[PDB]
Amino acid sequence: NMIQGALELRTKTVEDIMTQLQDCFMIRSDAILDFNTMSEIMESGYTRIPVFEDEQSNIVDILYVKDLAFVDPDDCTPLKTITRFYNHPVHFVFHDTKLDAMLEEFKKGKSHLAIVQKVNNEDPFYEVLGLVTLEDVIEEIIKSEI
Amino acid sequence: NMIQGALELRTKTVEDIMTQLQDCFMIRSDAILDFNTMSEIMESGYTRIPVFEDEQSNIVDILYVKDLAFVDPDDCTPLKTITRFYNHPVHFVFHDTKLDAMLEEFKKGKSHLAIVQKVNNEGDPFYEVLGLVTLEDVIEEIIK
Repeated sequence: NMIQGALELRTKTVEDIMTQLQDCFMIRSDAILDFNTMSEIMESGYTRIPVFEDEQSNIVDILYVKDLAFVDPDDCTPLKTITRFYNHPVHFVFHDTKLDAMLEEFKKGKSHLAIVQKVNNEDPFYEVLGLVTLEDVIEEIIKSEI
Repeated sequence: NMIQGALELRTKTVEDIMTQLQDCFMIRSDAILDFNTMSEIMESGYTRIPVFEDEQSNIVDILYVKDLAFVDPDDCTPLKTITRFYNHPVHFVFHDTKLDAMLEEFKKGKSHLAIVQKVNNEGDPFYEVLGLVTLEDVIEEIIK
C-alpha cells in the first residue's frame, strides 16, 4: 500500500497536478491599479498573481499581493511600475517533470510558483498549459499516501 | 526526496516548526494606523499579523495585511475598525498535531496562521499559548 501510494506519487507529472491556465487568475501587464483592479485582485484571494504581456501564454513578471498594501487606487499607478521594478525570476518547467525533481528545484531556492511548458509540434514552439506550485506538490504528497 | 518530505511531514510536531511567542510580531488591537504603524507592518514582512488584547497571550483577531490596501495612514484609522469590519477567523491547534494534519486544517479554508496551545497542569489547569505556526512555516520545513 505504502509502495503503491509512493510510486503512484513518483509517477505523476506536473501536468497531472497543475491548476489549468484557464482556471488561473492572471493580470495584464499594461493594467493600472485602480479601485476596480485592486478590489478584483483582493477578491481573487490568490497571494501570487501572474503578470503577462500581450498573449496570456507569455508571462513576464509575478505580482505578490502584499506589495499592493500602500498603493492608493486614487493615484492609479500602473502595475507596470511594480513589475518593471521587481523582475522576479520566472520559473519554468517541462510538463513531463516528476515531482521529486520539482521538490529539488524548490529546495535549491527557486520561486514556489512554477509555470508549465510543453513543446508543441502542431517549427515547434513552447506553449503554456498552466501553473503548479509547491503547495500543490505537498498536497499531492499528503493526499496520495493515505 | 518525496519520501523524505512525507516522513519529515509526519514526524515533526508544530511545536518543533513553530515560532515562539516572545519572538512573534504581534499588534495590539487598539493600535492606530499612522505612519510608524504602517511602516512597521510593512518592514515586518508578515502577510498575516496576530491581533491581541491586553496580554500577548490573548489573541482575539487576525489582520490580513493585504486588506490594508484600502487604508491610508493619514486617516489614522483604528485597527479595531478593520478587525471588526473583516472579522477574520482565528485558528488554534494542539501542540502535538503533526505537520500533515496541520496542512489538512489549513486546506479546509482556515486562516493560514495557527496558534499552538498546550495543556498546563502546573498550578485549575488551563490552555497555554506557546506560539504560532503558519502554512509557510510548514512548507519551509519540508524543503529543508
